Amino acid sequence: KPRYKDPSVPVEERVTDLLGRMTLEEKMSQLIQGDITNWMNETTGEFNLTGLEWSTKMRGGMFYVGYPVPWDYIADNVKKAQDYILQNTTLGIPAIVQTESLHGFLIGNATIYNSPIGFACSFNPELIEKMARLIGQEASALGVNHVMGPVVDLARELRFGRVEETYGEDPFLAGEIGYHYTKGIQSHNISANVKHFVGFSQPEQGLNTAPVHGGERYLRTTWLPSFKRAIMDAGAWSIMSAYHSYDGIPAVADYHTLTEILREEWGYKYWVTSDAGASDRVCTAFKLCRADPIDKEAVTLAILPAGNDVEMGGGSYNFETIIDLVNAGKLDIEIVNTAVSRVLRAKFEMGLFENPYNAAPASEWNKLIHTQEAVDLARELDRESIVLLENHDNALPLKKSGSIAVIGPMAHGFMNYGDYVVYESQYRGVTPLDGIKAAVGDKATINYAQGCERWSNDQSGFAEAVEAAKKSDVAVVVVGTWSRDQKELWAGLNATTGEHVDVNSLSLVGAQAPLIKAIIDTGVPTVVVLSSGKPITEPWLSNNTAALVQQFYPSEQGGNALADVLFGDYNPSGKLSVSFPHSVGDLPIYYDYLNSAREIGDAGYIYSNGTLEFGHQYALGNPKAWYPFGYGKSYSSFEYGAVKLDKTNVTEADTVTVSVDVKNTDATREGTEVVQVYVVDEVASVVVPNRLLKGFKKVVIPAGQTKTVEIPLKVQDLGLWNVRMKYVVEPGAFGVLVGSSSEDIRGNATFYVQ
Amino acid sequence: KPRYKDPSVPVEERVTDLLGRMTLEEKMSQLIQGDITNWMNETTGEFNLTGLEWSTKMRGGMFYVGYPVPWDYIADNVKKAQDYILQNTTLGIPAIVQTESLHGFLIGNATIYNSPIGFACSFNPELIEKMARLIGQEASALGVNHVMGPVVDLARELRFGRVEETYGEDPFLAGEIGYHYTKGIQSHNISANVKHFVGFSQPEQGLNTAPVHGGERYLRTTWLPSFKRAIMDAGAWSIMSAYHSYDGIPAVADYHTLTEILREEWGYKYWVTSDAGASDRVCTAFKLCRADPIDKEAVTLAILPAGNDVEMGGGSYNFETIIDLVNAGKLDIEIVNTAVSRVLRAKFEMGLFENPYNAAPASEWNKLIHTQEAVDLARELDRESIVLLENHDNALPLKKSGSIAVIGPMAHGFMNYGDYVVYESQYRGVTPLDGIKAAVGDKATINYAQGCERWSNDQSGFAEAVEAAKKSDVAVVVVGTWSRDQKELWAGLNATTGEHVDVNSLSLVGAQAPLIKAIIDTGVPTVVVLSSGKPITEPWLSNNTAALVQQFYPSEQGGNALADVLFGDYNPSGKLSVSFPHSVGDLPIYYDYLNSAREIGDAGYIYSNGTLEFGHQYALGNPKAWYPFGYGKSYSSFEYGAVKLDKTNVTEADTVTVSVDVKNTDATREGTEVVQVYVVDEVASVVVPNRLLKGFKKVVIPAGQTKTVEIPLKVQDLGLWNVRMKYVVEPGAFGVLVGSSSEDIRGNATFYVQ
Ligand SMILES: *[C@@H]1O[C@H](CO)[C@@H](O[C@@H]2O[C@H](CO)[C@@H](O)[C@H](O)[C@H]2NC(C)=O)[C@H](O)[C@H]1NC(C)=O
Ligand SMILES: *[C@@H]1O[C@H](CO)[C@@H](O[C@@H]2O[C@H](CO)[C@@H](O)[C@H](O)[C@H]2NC(C)=O)[C@H](O)[C@H]1NC(C)=O
Ligand SMILES: *[C@@H]1O[C@H](CO)[C@@H](O[C@@H]2O[C@H](CO)[C@@H](O)[C@H](O)[C@H]2NC(C)=O)[C@H](O)[C@H]1NC(C)=O
Ligand SMILES: *[C@@H]1O[C@H](CO)[C@@H](O[C@@H]2O[C@H](CO)[C@@H](O)[C@H](O)[C@H]2NC(C)=O)[C@H](O)[C@H]1NC(C)=O
Ligand SMILES: *[C@@H]1O[C@H](CO)[C@@H](O[C@@H]2O[C@H](CO)[C@@H](O)[C@H](O)[C@H]2NC(C)=O)[C@H](O)[C@H]1NC(C)=O
Ligand SMILES: *[C@@H]1O[C@H](CO)[C@@H](O[C@@H]2O[C@H](CO)[C@@H](O)[C@H](O)[C@H]2NC(C)=O)[C@H](O)[C@H]1NC(C)=O
Ligand SMILES: *[C@@H]1O[C@H](CO)[C@@H](O[C@@H]2O[C@H](CO)[C@@H](O)[C@H](O)[C@H]2NC(C)=O)[C@H](O)[C@H]1NC(C)=O
Ligand SMILES: *[C@@H]1O[C@H](CO)[C@@H](O)[C@H](O)[C@H]1NC(C)=O
Ligand SMILES: *[C@@H]1O[C@H](CO)[C@@H](O)[C@H](O)[C@H]1NC(C)=O
Ligand SMILES: *[C@@H]1O[C@H](CO)[C@@H](O)[C@H](O)[C@H]1NC(C)=O
Ligand SMILES: *[C@@H]1O[C@H](CO)[C@@H](O)[C@H](O)[C@H]1NC(C)=O
Ligand SMILES: *[C@@H]1O[C@H](CO)[C@@H](O)[C@H](O)[C@H]1NC(C)=O
Ligand SMILES: *[C@@H]1O[C@H](CO)[C@@H](O)[C@H](O)[C@H]1NC(C)=O
Ligand SMILES: *[C@@H]1O[C@H](CO)[C@@H](O)[C@H](O)[C@H]1NC(C)=O
Ligand SMILES: *[C@@H]1O[C@H](CO)[C@@H](O)[C@H](O)[C@H]1NC(C)=O
Ligand SMILES: *[C@@H]1O[C@H](CO)[C@@H](O)[C@H](O)[C@H]1NC(C)=O
Ligand SMILES: *[C@@H]1O[C@H](CO)[C@@H](O)[C@H](O)[C@H]1NC(C)=O
Ligand SMILES: [Ca+2]
Ligand SMILES: [Ca+2]
Repeated sequence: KPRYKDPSVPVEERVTDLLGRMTLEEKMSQLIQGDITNWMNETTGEFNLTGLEWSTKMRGGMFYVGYPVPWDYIADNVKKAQDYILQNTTLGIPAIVQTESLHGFLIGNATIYNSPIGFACSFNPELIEKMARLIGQEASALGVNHVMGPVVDLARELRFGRVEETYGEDPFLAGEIGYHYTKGIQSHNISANVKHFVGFSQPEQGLNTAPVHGGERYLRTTWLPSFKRAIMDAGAWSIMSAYHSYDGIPAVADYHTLTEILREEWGYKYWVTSDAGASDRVCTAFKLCRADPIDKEAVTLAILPAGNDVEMGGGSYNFETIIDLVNAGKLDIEIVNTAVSRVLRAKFEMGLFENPYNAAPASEWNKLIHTQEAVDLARELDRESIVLLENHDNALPLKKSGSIAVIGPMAHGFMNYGDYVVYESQYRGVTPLDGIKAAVGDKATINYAQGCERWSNDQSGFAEAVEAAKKSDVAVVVVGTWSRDQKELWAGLNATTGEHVDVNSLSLVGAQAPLIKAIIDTGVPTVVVLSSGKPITEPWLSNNTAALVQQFYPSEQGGNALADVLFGDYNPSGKLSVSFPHSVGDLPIYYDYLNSAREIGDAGYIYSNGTLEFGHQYALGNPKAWYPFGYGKSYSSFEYGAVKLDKTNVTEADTVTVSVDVKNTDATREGTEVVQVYVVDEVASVVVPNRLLKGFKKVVIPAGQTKTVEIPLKVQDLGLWNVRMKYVVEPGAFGVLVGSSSEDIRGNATFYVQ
Repeated sequence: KPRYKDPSVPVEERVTDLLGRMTLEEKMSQLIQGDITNWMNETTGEFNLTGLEWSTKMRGGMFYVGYPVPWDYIADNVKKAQDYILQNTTLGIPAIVQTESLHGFLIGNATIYNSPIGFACSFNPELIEKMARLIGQEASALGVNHVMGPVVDLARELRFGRVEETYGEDPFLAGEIGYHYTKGIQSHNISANVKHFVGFSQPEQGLNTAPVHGGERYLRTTWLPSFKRAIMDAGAWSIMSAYHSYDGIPAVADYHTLTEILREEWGYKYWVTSDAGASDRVCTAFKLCRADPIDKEAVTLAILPAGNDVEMGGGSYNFETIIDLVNAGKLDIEIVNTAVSRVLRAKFEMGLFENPYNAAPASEWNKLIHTQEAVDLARELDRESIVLLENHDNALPLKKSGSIAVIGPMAHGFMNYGDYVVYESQYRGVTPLDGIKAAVGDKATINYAQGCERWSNDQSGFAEAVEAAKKSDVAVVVVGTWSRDQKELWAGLNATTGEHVDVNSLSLVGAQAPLIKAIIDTGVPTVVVLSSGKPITEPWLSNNTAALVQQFYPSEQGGNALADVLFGDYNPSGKLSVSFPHSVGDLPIYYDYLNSAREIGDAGYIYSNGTLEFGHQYALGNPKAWYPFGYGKSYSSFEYGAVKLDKTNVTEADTVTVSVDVKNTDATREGTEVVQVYVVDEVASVVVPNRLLKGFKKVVIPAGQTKTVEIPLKVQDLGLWNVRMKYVVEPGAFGVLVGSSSEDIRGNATFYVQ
């Protein structure tokens, strides 16, 4: 009766006991990711015994299952791998079973949620938790016990294709969503995988995997907080390191971050895996070792002792040299023992040794995956993420009567899903046209015209769209950006966002802007919906359209969510998770810019009639955000009262509770406001962010009513990184700005730390 | 008689002896910059004795004289101030007398050289050293003994207004020019002032004075080298600190850079001044102290102990609190003593105590300022700076016969000088039209038409320009960017470059691009001259025009220099000091990007007929340079032979001499080539720049001849900053790429450090 098999033994002793029975071959197997296609034929589902035997022995710790195959292919072949481990190895160390979950379990016919950049606009972490719980239920049904999220990278470089996968530009909002997502996932004993550690998403020129310029203060002030929350407070069982270098140290091989910060400072107890092919990049991209033939020893010696425990597939499996390095005396066995211990500790705490089998039987999968509860939530979370940017003269909400033109490439014909969806997803779900026709039924005439193809400058379709508008009371035009599913993205089909699709312009592509102009020029009131994965730069829309709506990449319920807002069944409540610049020329545009940035001189202007008004910052443009972080309108108006703090003279150990009464001055409808609290460290020892979101509350306010909003500020969380790179909450004044966006401040107060 | 007065006493002993005789008031006075307008009325020249007494007592160490006044106002009032020091103070500590010299002594009717971004394209540091010697002659004539250059900031942020004041994007080229400029100046016992220390010219969003994101590795690898050469090798007697923060530490208050690096590592022996109002910024922009009323103590305590010795004017003279701080026990007298000592030591080394008077008599100024030698050099250096970008079917050089159209806002009507020119400069000098007319005399008909105004979208002028082209055999169109003199710049007149004039676009402004198209459509062969202070993004010009010429902001001889190239009296020899992007959306674009950057996937393309071809990096654009660093054509072709190294197995103490024979295959013309040597550290312990200019040689090769070019590489200069932030030349292979640009490599070799 080996002690490691006994659940009454403390976890640390179970780890010790198991580790001391393991051969070096078995230890290495734990640290190298396998793949379900080592024993499962992706096209036929046929089983290859020899490949399972090899995979288990050589890369047996964990394996990837993110293939677009039938449900039973995943479940039956995961089962065979777990049964093989249990019945046909000495030690029976259960496998971690890994797929993607970003905005839904990555398998066909599972529930697709709106993209992360969008659900961040909900400012509704509780609802995002509920999502993560239902995602874990779907994944769990087929035998998955690990998912490759959350992404707690920040949208700080708008040209980068993966903006959509983030929770926005702000550390606090991302950290809070990260925490909730992780909690909802791990509530099922499914491992989260907090990614991409660390400082990944500000690549040079916006290019996928390109290196990042920045210093240690920026890393600790802005990049690291969102990881800290998911890791330290939500107890994430795994982390993925990143593809980039940060001031010239590769993320995958950074001892300072992966060991000194992650373990010595934060006490992280579990494992870090590389990204996919990230280990080879040490030689191939970064040129820190010989690329041909690849110096597998050198790669291993760079990343494993740095604290990157596990090598992901997609590369050359450089970690197969661990045995040789140990025999040569070049790698201390204790480094291997620490990495293995981290993996085993996660497996014990996940419960895998007591319950290695996750999956439900085939007869139950339809009762666990794509449930009405999941579909309903997708629509709820989607509708709560929609951001009203403009609404002139009560154009919205639309009346469910008369005639309505529905125009534009994104209105119909394909679902405008973000990246990290499975092949052929785009052929199912609710389009804006579907949604709008469902909401009006027989009460309004709908006149649909495609208008243009998103990927073409061709204006053949304009006449039909102009005609549709001209015979309608109002026009809805749906344009934006597009991405691709996991097959089409990597086959090279055209895209304007997604992993490895980066842009040098944020303006509407192809004929989409000219299509809007042709409709507006009919004089019919035109509502423009932006359907997209990042900011779009078209400032002329704000005041030349009747209304302007942002729906970041939808859920499978997107068109219903959208029509719920358009016709006013739901009073829009989204706030921007990411700042909108006037031009790609104006980047970066994050709201949390250090003092001395952004607001410097006078802006120039180009008028549409040709007149140039010359300024300084810039000569002929404006570095101020077109729309700021936290911006979002309502059909209802909100009047804030005086801001109150419960305590004014405080200590670094205190909590200051911010209070404010918010009145819904609309007498006819309920409205939801997101009250946002920004902290300003007024006078600091080093230069700090001008203002930082440090709390918020989304509240539903009945018509004509006043609601008391209370938001706590833990003083310990408002510090900075001083000249000695120590975290301190320096004595002195802290401003508290309370408002409806990062710019729209409605009241303020000041407290003093002593 | 006191030891400090005796030239035979060692300098450190002279400093000790003098410092020991100074009151704390006299010490304070050395560390605070005065201003000649404290005793000279700017408009009348009247002397104010009271104001000289006060300036001398309170801010008497050094004073500024950069006012647009007659020569005798400067000379007579400088004399008054030096005479007052000598005869009417106890100690007779001569004043340092400061002005600007960026591309010419900053006084009316002195020689104006081309702007620095242009003269860097000459790759001729010896000629630039000649320029700095003549500049010092001109300055010295009026009693100036300190000039506020060189700028050794790098043009790494192309939106930033002061790109034109830099020597380009490359550390090595900027370092070499900085060295030579410093040496030229100080050959006259005139102090250089190396600026802006350090990391200033990559401001966030390209906005003037905005903070800079970067780590210490980037700072040491890229930003600091150019400072090192001027300071440590050329012996610069003064430094100016910068306006920015770097990873959140203000440059003005950074102990690590100003003291640890500059003194403890580099052994710098002299003084550092703040920039203008840069002291107040500590409270006002950076928010590190109370702004109102400004906390003068806190400013002083932040910058003086950090190693910023001298407070410049343009602020609140926070240093007047030095005395109170010493009295309160808050500032150690030894800090002040160190700072004063730094100033005195410079003054002793400059020879000021033996020769405090610089100036020549009134009757000689016309023989010392704006001499034929200076005017000729301005034309020679300007012509050597012109970069031929394209030349199809031998459109260039032009014949001095037939008819020639000269078109565009920059062809005539004003001189397109860069910034750091004195009020009303723009009304003197040779315009392109002036130069072209002088060059052809009666041998060709010149058909001039303005075409458009640079600051306007109005196309009224096009028909006249079109007519001018149509009645000519060839058309020359001069467009680009424009700046302003020191008065008009700060009065707010319109500009597209210069200090506090930043841009969010690099496309030709106003009617300029459409002007070009209108002329081209004429079918007359069209040569475009870009007349500008930074890259312009118009890729369509390369193959839609007959030829394409870059003249960065001209000298007062610009039009002659331009005509010298256009008509082929000079075979153009310039090479780009800064890389040209396709679009402002593609930034940054420096040639020395870290491995893993820039070269990542496939580029898309927008055809002029509207067809879209979608790529990845970027979807619809190209992150590769339109023209790279070091790019420049000639009328002549050059054929490189095999590259040879004199040594292959070397150590860090050795020098490797690169040799290659370059043949001028042109049978009719002499031609000048700039041979460029880029070093590649093949395998490194940390990520490094992909390639780095480490040597070059500009050679004149007679028609048909072959010339041996030898370029030395000191191995000690080819190292990196490792993970412990130590500079190391790591054993292993170094690639040597020899070519006509950073991209056009014609030969290579490898040596091995042991
Ligand atoms: C079943 O699995 C094993 C995987 O081990 C496969 O064996 C490999 O065969 C390929 C090509 O034929 C060789 O490149 C590899 O070296 C082999 N790998 C090993 C470790 O043996 C086998 O081909 C698979 N068979 C089927 C039908 O899929
Ligand atoms: C997840 O894992 C833990 C560890 O297996 C489970 O906790 C055990 O729960 C079992 C119930 O079968 C109990 O008998 C043990 O007392 C618990 N052990 C510990 C350490 O708490 C937990 O139930 C699992 N949770 C879920 C949702 O599956
Ligand atoms: C962008 O991708 C789409 C596919 O989504 C391409 O459209 C297909 O193109 C071929 C014609 O070459 C047709 O046979 C298909 O019927 C088209 N499919 C659809 C859904 O329309 C499109 O051509 C691509 N565009 C560009 C410019 O690359
Ligand atoms: C001559 O010099 C003194 C400068 O010391 C001038 O006096 C100043 O007067 C101004 C305004 O008139 C006051 O604001 C300052 O406080 C004075 N400074 C000091 C310390 O006295 C005097 O105005 C000058 N006279 C001229 C040029 O006419
Ligand atoms: C620059 O200053 C130095 C120091 O004052 C000058 O050198 C001195 O000149 C005298 C004779 O005039 C020599 O006998 C001394 O030995 C020199 N001293 C040193 C330290 O070298 C120098 O000539 C001046 N140079 C110029 C161009 O004016
Ligand atoms: C840009 O600056 C020029 C000056 O260089 C302005 O033109 C001047 O405009 C003033 C004021 O109306 C006139 O009195 C001058 O006669 C103009 N000078 C010239 C050369 O015409 C010009 O209007 C400015 N343009 C803009 C759009 O700001
Ligand atoms: C202008 O035309 C030249 C010649 O066609 C282009 O240079 C070529 O660029 C292609 C890229 O497609 C290279 O693969 C060729 O090897 C180059 N050929 C030569 C002879 O240089 C150039 O790119 C065009 N410039 C622009 C701005 O479009
Ligand atoms: C899967 O099966 C098909 C045919 O049955 C075969 O062509 C394909 O190559 C197989 N792949 C692997 C890796 O076994
Ligand atoms: C999804 O259901 C659709 C129904 O047409 C079907 O084509 C496909 O086989 C299903 N996918 C999975 C993974 O069950
Ligand atoms: C695994 O072990 C069981 C015995 O417990 C055995 O019956 C079965 O044959 C084994 N399977 C394989 C694939 O070796
Ligand atoms: C639209 O108009 C409002 C009201 O005048 C104004 O404040 C806002 O700046 C305008 N937006 C744009 C993008 O010009
Ligand atoms: C164009 O608009 C500007 C902006 O108000 C105005 O001053 C100017 O006079 C207008 N010009 C024309 C040509 O209408
Ligand atoms: C907080 O502190 C100041 C003393 O520094 C005191 O004057 C003030 O009344 C206190 N305010 C509150 C709200 O207790
Ligand atoms: C210079 O003198 C004129 C009188 O000619 C006067 O108007 C002006 O104020 C004076 N400037 C100063 C600084 O005293
Ligand atoms: C420069 O020369 C012109 C004469 O052409 C004169 O107007 C001006 O006053 C002179 N400036 C100086 C500083 O000598
Ligand atoms: C300076 O000292 C000289 C020499 O004694 C004296 O003649 C002169 O009057 C003084 N000048 C001033 C302005 O005080
Ligand atoms: C537009 O130019 C592209 C370049 O190949 C071509 O494929 C397309 O057909 C052109 N359109 C025209 C002239 O049909
Ligand atoms: Ca503070
Ligand atoms: Ca090396």
